[PDB]
Amino acid sequence: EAEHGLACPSYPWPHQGILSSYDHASIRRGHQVYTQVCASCHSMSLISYRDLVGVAYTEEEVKAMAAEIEVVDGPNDEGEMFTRPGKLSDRFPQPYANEAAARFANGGAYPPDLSLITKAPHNGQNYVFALLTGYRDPPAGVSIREGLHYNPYFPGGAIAMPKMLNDGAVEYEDGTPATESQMGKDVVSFLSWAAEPEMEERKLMGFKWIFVLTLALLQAGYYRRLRWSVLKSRKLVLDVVN
Amino acid sequence: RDLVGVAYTEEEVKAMAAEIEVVDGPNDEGEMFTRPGKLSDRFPQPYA
Amino acid sequence: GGIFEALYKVLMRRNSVYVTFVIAGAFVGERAVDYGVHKLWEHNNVGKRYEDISVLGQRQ
Amino acid sequence: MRNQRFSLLKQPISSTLNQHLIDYPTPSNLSYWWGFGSLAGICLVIQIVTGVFLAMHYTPHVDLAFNSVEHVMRDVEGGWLLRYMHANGASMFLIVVHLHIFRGLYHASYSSPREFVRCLGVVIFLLMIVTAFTGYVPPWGQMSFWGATVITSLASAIPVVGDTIVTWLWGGFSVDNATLNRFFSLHHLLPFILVGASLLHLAALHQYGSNNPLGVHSEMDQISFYPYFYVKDLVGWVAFAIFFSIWIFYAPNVLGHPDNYIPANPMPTPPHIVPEWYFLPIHAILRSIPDKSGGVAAIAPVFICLLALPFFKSMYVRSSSFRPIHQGIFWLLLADRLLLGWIGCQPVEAPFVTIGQIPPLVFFLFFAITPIPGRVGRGIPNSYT
Amino acid sequence: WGATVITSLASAIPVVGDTIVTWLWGGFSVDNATLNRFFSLHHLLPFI
Amino acid sequence: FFSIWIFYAPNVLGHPDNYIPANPMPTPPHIVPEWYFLPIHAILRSIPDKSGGVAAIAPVFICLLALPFFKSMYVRSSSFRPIHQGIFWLLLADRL
Amino acid sequence: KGFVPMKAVTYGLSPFQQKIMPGLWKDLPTKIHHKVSENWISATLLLGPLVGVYSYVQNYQEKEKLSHRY
Amino acid sequence: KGFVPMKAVTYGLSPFQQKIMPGLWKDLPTKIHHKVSENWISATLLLGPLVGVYSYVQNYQEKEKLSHRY
Amino acid sequence: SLVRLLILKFVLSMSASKDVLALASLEVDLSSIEPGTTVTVKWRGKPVF
Amino acid sequence: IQPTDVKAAAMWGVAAATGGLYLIQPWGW
Amino acid sequence: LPNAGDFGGWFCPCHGSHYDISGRIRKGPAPYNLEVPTYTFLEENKLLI
Amino acid sequence: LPNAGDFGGWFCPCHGSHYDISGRIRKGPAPYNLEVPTYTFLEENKLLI
Ligand code: HEC
Ligand code: HEM
Ligand code: HEM
Repeated sequence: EAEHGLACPSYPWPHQGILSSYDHASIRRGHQVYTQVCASCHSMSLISYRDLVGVAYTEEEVKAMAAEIEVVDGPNDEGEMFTRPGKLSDRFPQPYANEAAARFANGGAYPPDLSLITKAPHNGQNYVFALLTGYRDPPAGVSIREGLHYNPYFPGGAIAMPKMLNDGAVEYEDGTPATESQMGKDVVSFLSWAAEPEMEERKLMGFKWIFVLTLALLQAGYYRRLRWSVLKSRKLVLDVVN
Repeated sequence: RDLVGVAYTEEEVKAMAAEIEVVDGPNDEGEMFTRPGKLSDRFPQPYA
Repeated sequence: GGIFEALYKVLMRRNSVYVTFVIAGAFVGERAVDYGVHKLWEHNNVGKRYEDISVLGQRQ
Repeated sequence: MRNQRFSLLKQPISSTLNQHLIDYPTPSNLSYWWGFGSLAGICLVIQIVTGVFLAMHYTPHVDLAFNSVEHVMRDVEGGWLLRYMHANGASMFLIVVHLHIFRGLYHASYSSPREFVRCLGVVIFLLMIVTAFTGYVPPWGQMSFWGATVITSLASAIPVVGDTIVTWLWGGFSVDNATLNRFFSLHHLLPFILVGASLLHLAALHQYGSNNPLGVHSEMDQISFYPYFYVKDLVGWVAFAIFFSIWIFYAPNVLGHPDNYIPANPMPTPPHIVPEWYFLPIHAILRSIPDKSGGVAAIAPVFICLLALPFFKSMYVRSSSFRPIHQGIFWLLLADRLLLGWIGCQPVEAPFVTIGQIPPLVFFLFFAITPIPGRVGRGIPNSYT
Repeated sequence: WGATVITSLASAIPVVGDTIVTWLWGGFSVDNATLNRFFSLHHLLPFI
Repeated sequence: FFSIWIFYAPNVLGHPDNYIPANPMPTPPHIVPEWYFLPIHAILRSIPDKSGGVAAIAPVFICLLALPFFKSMYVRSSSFRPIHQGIFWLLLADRL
Repeated sequence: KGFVPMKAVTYGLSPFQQKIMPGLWKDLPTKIHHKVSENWISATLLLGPLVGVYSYVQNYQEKEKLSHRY
Repeated sequence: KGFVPMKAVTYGLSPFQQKIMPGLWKDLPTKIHHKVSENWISATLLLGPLVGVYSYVQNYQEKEKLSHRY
Repeated sequence: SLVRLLILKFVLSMSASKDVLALASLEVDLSSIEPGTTVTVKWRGKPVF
Repeated sequence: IQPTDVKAAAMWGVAAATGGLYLIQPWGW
Repeated sequence: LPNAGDFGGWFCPCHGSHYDISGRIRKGPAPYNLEVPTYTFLEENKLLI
Repeated sequence: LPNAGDFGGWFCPCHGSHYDISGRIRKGPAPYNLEVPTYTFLEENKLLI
């Protein structure tokens, strides 16, 4: 029983429930953790900058964020390409120029895109949390080659990424003791938001319409009985015995 | 390749296409190199 | 008891009045259930909203 | 009579709608298992409408398809509702048709004079399978690419002519952009043919009328359709809407595979390849026989047996209520075609190979045995007197 | 340019004009959204 | 007839400008639609007013849809109706 | 499908003279008894094989995994 | 949509007992003369306005062009 | 109510999307031109007379 | 005979207007 | 098109709107004149769009 | 995929093809061996096709 992984348990996520919502302070903290100790290797490339206004920042904060970076731009009228600071409509910058360079700079392995990394695995949220948090010591009789690290939550047991959620690896602007578990929780919340940004509109509309449709079901049952009453209670005389 | 059978034999077109240089996608390194042309290339452009 | 018959005699002698009544009642009930479910929504999870984060203007 | 207009319903402008929807005489003891045909019509209309609106935002190219789907589902006002309705209404449509088929198989509705209806139904079932399988590809994920490869390379088990057929079907030497464009056009075209087949199905039913839970002559006691069965159908539609909304709004990704959220990559392979949940019994039947030619030549007898059910000149009683042994065999077959589906998803290894070899034996033994009760029941009237 | 002229001829109508033109174009000008929209409509209408 | 069109003159019934990829900045000097929309197009540009020009198409379809409901004529074929026959030919010339 | 002559007599009452809902929950327990007593054989036949197969597969895989352990 | 009582009498001959083609080209010039003499007015009324408008436009355009010169 | 819901959702699905509305305002640069002449320029999606 | 018909026509127009102001909810008008 | 019409201005042969050089619609069914945007000098030569 | 099955070579999860290290079919539906393409070697490490 290898090359499948260990079985990750289930954690009571705040955004679980029938009328539960995201935790926007946790989303803010998770985006901080991403942009400080994650984006050097992976990429999102599906989240824009403006998607965060009204979710974890104002417009001015994200305008400053997007103006920090410098992106390439189309040909100038001379006929050449230049670089200008980013706008709200730009996308999260990529760390490598192409996928071949990504494999070259990490020992052949490819660090996957992180936009949909929660839906694409099986049981994504708890798997990602316990994968990031649960690095461990190999068992009695298993040896890891040089250049790989041991984790029981990956198919095979030998992963290419090293542990990085070390204690105090990021500074929080709200005064929170940044243990590895706190950082993992905030990152998972941010990534889950990035995967499913419509969960709230969805849940509200669903609750409303299930209520209304159950009422309509009661009405439909009454209408049916009212129409069928005459037939289901008549009496007929038939003139036969056996 | 459109020219073979129409105005040139195949070998002339092969050598003529091998005259020019065009770019190709990344190697394992990740660089844009160049190598001479083939039969399945298109007429080169003079500007960018 | 007699409320049913009185309301019937008022609102159900013609059909155009009936259709207008149905449309208006749909509008009102839709808005009311919207309001109710919204109220449950903010009741269930306090301290999680967008504007309940303490530092949303302090990154300058 | 006819010297001046009495009703506008009996006028030519609305004569046939009157005759086939309003006045059409139906037996008065029909139960709820006669609502699923109308419910399936509703499902088909939902699919067509949400498809015509989805294909207003999707670009069928191997560079821009995954991005088109994500742009729809992440950037268009209410586009997540459209996408989820489409991808779950396919599952609802297959569920409704499976229940429909099993109802018709309980009360023996295939027998005379209603076998033309059965034949048209089987043709419709082929069209449904083809359309769903072709349309699982255009999002262009891992499962789309590798399912297309595997299933369309099963078409090379045929003798010599097979390889040419596969090469022609792929549009080249492998699954690539030509397959994507071709599959999109076919997927947009087929549902209209499916609509036409359904209309022919319904006319062929109406030319005799419907069966009844007793399986007897039923022309002495009949009523109108409206308003007596329209209200029953309304109750069915409302319960259906509740079920559908529960799937759309509170669990929209439970009926799929996560791997279709990874962009296509011809070099790596997923460790577990399966088709969408409603193709699994056929998959298990096809993998039961350890031979390519046997694999392709097992599914043709399945449809041949299905289409040749109604022509066994057989027993004189239809309703399985007065038939204990046909009733028991029906329940056995129903349990078997669930066990087969569950096996059609597990790894190909022990013990699953044996338990994937015996269920097909039983699934064919059902069609084998069934004429024997008809012949041996010819003689009940002459014995139990 | 034919699409531009003919489909912008629908802003001559009173107050609703600009709104229906912008809703028809899917944006601010005749671009990719209009192209994909028109393709789907073209595949659908002949069956009607 | 169809195959004479396809095989020996397949571009006579089109405008040459559609072999130039779309360029939103420059405008063509003479913009027209296909050959089978030109009567409507001429009726449409015949008015020096946008509202009038757009709402002059509506009488075309209203008249075409309201021909059948005049209820005094008793002879159908134009063979026995000289004046209506002449009006038919003159209408054809005007439509061309 | 047409005209079988009948000779019968029927009486009927208007829809607005009858209690409509109270009929559902009249004697539900005895309905439960009758329904279960009727359909228990069919329930057995539908449910048996699935449970048997599931238990057999569970035991086989459990024993195999225990066997390969060092 | 019905029929009427008629009372007529008809004789016919088989297809394979009579010459078929020679009827097309029998007496063409008199048929051509009849058609022309019957439909000259329709041809005139169809082709008049086109010629008049074309000549008028040509004349106007050439006059304007030649008057704009130096 | 349900019919109104479905009609509105389907009709508003065809309106301009968030991507297009994000790019709807900016300022760019021109070049010099002679007195009485013009060189046309470009913006988000509209030239400049 | 005219009064009943015209009153019914006016009330049906009221119903149509109410339906229109249900489908669209403009506060700018 | 600039350099067209009876006014030497920006004439639109799409439906025949003869604008003047001033930009006011003289001949044509145009219900509005050309839109005037916001722009001002920096020193002498540049005006942002 | 490598190093899976009951033979020590490759395993194909599409229809349960179990392969040995040599690659010849021993159990399952494959009738043929894994098809050898044309290739060669240059001096020590270059394996041209
Ligand atoms: C030092 C570079 C580096 C950084 C920084 C990094 N990773 Fe990784 N990551 C990798 C590599 C290399 C892989 C590929 C592992 C493999 O293929 O075996 C990977 C893979 C993953 C995977 C895929 C696991 C799977 O089952 O496919 C996830 C999830 C992941 N990283 C999450 C994260 C998160 C969250 C962070 C931020 C805390 C992060 N990574 C930061 C190097 C990095
Ligand atoms: C899109 C798919 C289908 C549609 C829209 C459809 C529609 C219908 C409708 C509306 C009826 C009459 C209503 C009723 O009796 O419940 C009916 C009857 C019937 N259908 Fe279908 N059906 C479909 C698929 C199938 C299939 C696949 C089969 C068989 C393999 C089938 C077999 C039958 C039979 C046997 C009847 C007889 C009705 C009776 O016994 O009274 N149907 N169908
Ligand atoms: C005119 C009719 C139809 C049109 C225009 C249409 C259009 C589309 C388009 C554009 C897609 C790709 C977008 C996406 O995958 O989200 C799609 C996917 C799909 N279609 Fe359709 N479709 C039609 C009918 C149908 C029907 C009748 C079915 C019946 C089952 C069906 C089943 C599917 C499935 C299963 C998918 C993929 C599900 C998924 O994306 O996960 N389609 N369709």
